[PDB]
Amino acid sequence: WSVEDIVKGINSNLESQLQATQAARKLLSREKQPPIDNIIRAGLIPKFVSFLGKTDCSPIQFESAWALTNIASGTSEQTKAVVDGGAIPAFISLLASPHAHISEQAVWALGNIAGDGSAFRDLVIKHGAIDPLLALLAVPDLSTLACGYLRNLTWTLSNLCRNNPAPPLDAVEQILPTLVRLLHHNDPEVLADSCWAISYLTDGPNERIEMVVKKGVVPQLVKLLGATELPIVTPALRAIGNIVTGTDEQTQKVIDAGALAVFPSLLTNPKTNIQKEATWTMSNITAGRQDQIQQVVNHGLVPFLVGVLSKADFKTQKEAAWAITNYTSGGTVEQIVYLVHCGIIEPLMNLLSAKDTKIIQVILDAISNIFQAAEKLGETEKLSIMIEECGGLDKIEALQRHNESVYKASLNLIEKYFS
Amino acid sequence: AKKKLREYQQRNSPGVPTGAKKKKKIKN
Repeated sequence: WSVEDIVKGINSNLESQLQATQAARKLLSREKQPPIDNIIRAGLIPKFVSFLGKTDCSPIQFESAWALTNIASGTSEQTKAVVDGGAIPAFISLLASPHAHISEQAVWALGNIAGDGSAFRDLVIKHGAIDPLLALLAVPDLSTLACGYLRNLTWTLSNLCRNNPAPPLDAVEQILPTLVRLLHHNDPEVLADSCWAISYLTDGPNERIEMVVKKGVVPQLVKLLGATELPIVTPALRAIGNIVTGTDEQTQKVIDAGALAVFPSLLTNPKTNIQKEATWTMSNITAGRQDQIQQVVNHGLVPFLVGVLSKADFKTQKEAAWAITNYTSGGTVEQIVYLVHCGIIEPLMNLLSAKDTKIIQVILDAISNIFQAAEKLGETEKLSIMIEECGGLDKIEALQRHNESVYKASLNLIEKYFS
Repeated sequence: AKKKLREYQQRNSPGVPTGAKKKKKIKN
C-alpha cells in the first residue's frame, strides 16, 4: 500500500484501523528501504503507541508492536522517535500479556531500544524493565518455554549488559544469577548471547571481572571455548580474553580450569578473528608470573606461537611479538633461552624488515633481554652467530640509518654483541 | 603489563566482532 491510504484508515476509527496498521507492518517488513521516515512524518507513532493499549483487541496490539519493533530497528533518530512517543512503559506493560507472542514482541522491541546505547539502556532500566523480564524466566525448567521466546529474552538481556558508563551495579548483580543458568542451557544461540552478556561484563575494572568469576563460570567458559560452533567460540574467547587481563589470581582460575589445552586448535584456527584474539590472550598470560610462564611452556604452546609469528596475517604477528616481549621480560633465564631452542629467532628476524616504527622496537626489546639471558649462561657467542646467519645482523645493521629511538636500540645490540 | 580490550580494539578496529545490536522482524 501507499502511506496515504494507511493514514485514511488509521484515522477512520476500529475494524478499519487494524487492516491499515496491519498493512503498515507488512510495508515495514519489506526487504529494501522500508519507508520508516515517512511513517514517522505522517504522525503514526503516537497511534501505534496508543495501539499497544487495546487489551480488548489483541490483533491491533500485535501489529502495532511489530510495526514499532521494526521502526526501532533503524537509526538512533528513528529509535528516538519510538521512545519519544511513549513506547517504553507501554511495552513494559505488555510483557505481562497472557498471549505469548505479544509478550515476546514487547521483549524484542525493548531489546532494540536498549541496544541503541547507554542512555536508552539505562532509561529502559529506570522504567522497571528488569524484574518483569526476569519474572518471565523464573521457571523450574527453562526448557518449559518456547525456544524462540527464550532466545529473545537472552538477547534482550545481553543488550542490557552492554556498553561508558557501565550498567548500574545493582542491575548487573540482579540479572546475573539468571544469566549463569542460561549459560548452561542446551541451545546454541542462547549460549552465544549468554557468552556475549558475560563478555560485556568482564570488560572494565578488575572489580567487574572479579564479580563474574565468583559465580564459577570459568570452567564452563573454557568448555564453550572448545565448542565446534563458531558463533559460540567467538564470544567465549572474548570473555576468557578479558578475564586474563586482570590480576594474577583471576588468571590462575582460567589456567586451572584447563583453558590452555584448547589453544593448539585456537592458534591454528582458520577463522582470522579467532586466531588473533587467542594470540592476544596469550600475550596477557605471558605478562604474568614465572610459574604461569612455565605452564605455557609445559602445555607446549611456545611452538604454536613461533608458528603464528612465522606465518599469519600481519596483525597477529604483531600480537605474537607482544606475547614474546612479555615472555622475555618476566621469564626465568632457562625459559627465555628455551624460546631460542624452539626456533624463535628466525621468524623474529624476518619480521624486522617491516617499516612500522612501533613493532620494530617491540621486537628489539625481546632480542636484548634474550641476549642478557645468553650473557648469564655464557652462550652469547652462539646466539650472535645465529642472528647473523639468518640475515638478522644486516637488518639490525640497517636499522641504524632507518624513528631515532629505534636506531639507538639497534646500535646497542651491535656494540655489545657484534664487535 | 596487562593491556585491556579497548587497546586491542583500538589497535585492530574496524571489524572486531560483537553481538547483534538491532534485529528486523520479517518472520511469523
